[PDB]
Amino acid sequence: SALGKLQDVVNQNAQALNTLVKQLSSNFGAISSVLNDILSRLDPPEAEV
Amino acid sequence: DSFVIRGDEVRQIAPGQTGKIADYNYKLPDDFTGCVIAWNSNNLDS
Repeated sequence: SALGKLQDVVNQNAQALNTLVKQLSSNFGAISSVLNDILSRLDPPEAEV
Repeated sequence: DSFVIRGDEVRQIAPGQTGKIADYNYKLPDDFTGCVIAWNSNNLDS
Protein backbone atom coordinates (compact mmCIF):
# COMPACT_ATOMS: atom_id res chain seq x y z
CA SER A 1 0.00 0.00 0.00
CA ALA A 2 3.00 2.31 -0.40
CA LEU A 3 2.09 2.96 -4.05
CA GLY A 4 -1.63 2.86 -3.31
CA LYS A 5 -2.24 6.23 -4.94
CA LEU A 6 -1.05 4.91 -8.30
CA GLN A 7 -2.74 1.53 -7.87
CA ASP A 8 -6.14 3.06 -7.09
CA VAL A 9 -6.29 4.83 -10.45
CA VAL A 10 -5.69 1.56 -12.32
CA ASN A 11 -8.19 -0.29 -10.14
CA GLN A 12 -10.87 2.37 -10.60
CA ASN A 13 -10.46 2.50 -14.38
CA ALA A 14 -10.54 -1.29 -14.72
CA GLN A 15 -13.57 -1.55 -12.44
CA ALA A 16 -15.52 1.11 -14.33
CA LEU A 17 -14.73 -0.56 -17.65
CA ASN A 18 -15.74 -3.97 -16.28
CA THR A 19 -19.06 -2.54 -15.09
CA LEU A 20 -19.63 -0.94 -18.49
CA VAL A 21 -19.07 -4.27 -20.23
CA LYS A 22 -21.21 -6.22 -17.75
CA GLN A 23 -24.10 -3.83 -18.34
CA LEU A 24 -24.54 -5.49 -21.75
CA SER A 25 -26.14 -8.54 -20.10
CA SER A 26 -29.17 -6.75 -18.62
CA ASN A 27 -32.68 -6.89 -20.03
CA PHE A 28 -33.72 -3.36 -19.01
CA GLY A 29 -37.28 -4.68 -19.33
CA ALA A 30 -36.96 -6.55 -22.62
CA ILE A 31 -37.59 -10.26 -23.00
CA SER A 32 -33.91 -11.07 -23.57
CA SER A 33 -30.62 -9.19 -23.33
CA VAL A 34 -29.35 -10.76 -26.57
CA LEU A 35 -30.25 -8.63 -29.56
CA ASN A 36 -30.37 -11.43 -32.14
CA ASP A 37 -32.81 -13.53 -30.12
CA ILE A 38 -35.35 -10.75 -29.67
CA LEU A 39 -35.01 -9.76 -33.32
CA SER A 40 -35.28 -13.38 -34.52
CA ARG A 41 -38.24 -14.50 -32.38
CA LEU A 42 -40.63 -11.55 -32.75
CA ASP A 43 -42.33 -9.70 -35.56
CA PRO A 44 -40.70 -6.37 -36.51
CA PRO A 45 -43.59 -4.36 -34.99
CA GLU A 46 -42.78 -5.86 -31.57
CA ALA A 47 -39.06 -6.21 -32.24
CA GLU A 48 -38.97 -2.41 -32.49
CA VAL A 49 -40.47 -1.97 -29.02
CA ASP B 1 -56.91 1.13 -52.95
CA SER B 2 -60.28 -0.57 -53.47
CA PHE B 3 -60.98 -4.31 -53.49
CA VAL B 4 -63.06 -7.05 -51.83
CA ILE B 5 -62.27 -9.25 -48.82
CA ARG B 6 -64.02 -11.76 -46.56
CA GLY B 7 -65.98 -10.99 -43.42
CA ASP B 8 -63.10 -12.33 -41.36
CA GLU B 9 -59.42 -11.58 -42.06
CA VAL B 10 -60.28 -7.91 -42.61
CA ARG B 11 -58.16 -7.26 -39.51
CA GLN B 12 -55.10 -8.54 -41.40
CA ILE B 13 -54.97 -5.19 -43.24
CA ALA B 14 -52.77 -3.19 -40.87
CA PRO B 15 -49.09 -2.32 -40.38
CA GLY B 16 -47.23 -5.45 -39.35
CA GLN B 17 -50.21 -7.81 -39.47
CA THR B 18 -49.73 -11.45 -40.45
CA GLY B 19 -52.07 -13.52 -42.59
CA LYS B 20 -52.16 -15.09 -46.04
CA ILE B 21 -53.75 -11.99 -47.58
CA ALA B 22 -51.28 -9.72 -45.79
CA ASP B 23 -48.33 -11.98 -46.67
CA TYR B 24 -49.05 -12.71 -50.36
CA ASN B 25 -51.74 -10.30 -51.61
CA TYR B 26 -51.66 -6.79 -50.10
CA LYS B 27 -49.10 -5.92 -47.40
CA LEU B 28 -49.35 -2.53 -45.72
CA PRO B 29 -46.08 -0.93 -44.57
CA ASP B 30 -45.25 -0.71 -40.88
CA ASP B 31 -45.15 3.12 -40.98
CA PHE B 32 -48.49 3.46 -42.78
CA THR B 33 -50.45 6.69 -42.38
CA GLY B 34 -54.04 6.70 -43.56
CA CYS B 35 -57.42 5.08 -43.09
CA VAL B 36 -59.01 1.68 -43.69
CA ILE B 37 -62.71 1.56 -44.62
CA ALA B 38 -64.76 -1.65 -44.67
CA TRP B 39 -68.42 -1.93 -45.66
CA ASN B 40 -70.59 -4.86 -46.63
CA SER B 41 -71.17 -5.51 -50.34
CA ASN B 42 -72.79 -8.94 -50.26
CA ASN B 43 -76.00 -8.21 -52.17
CA LEU B 44 -73.87 -6.47 -54.82
CA ASP B 45 -71.58 -9.51 -55.21
CA SER B 46 -73.53 -12.53 -53.88
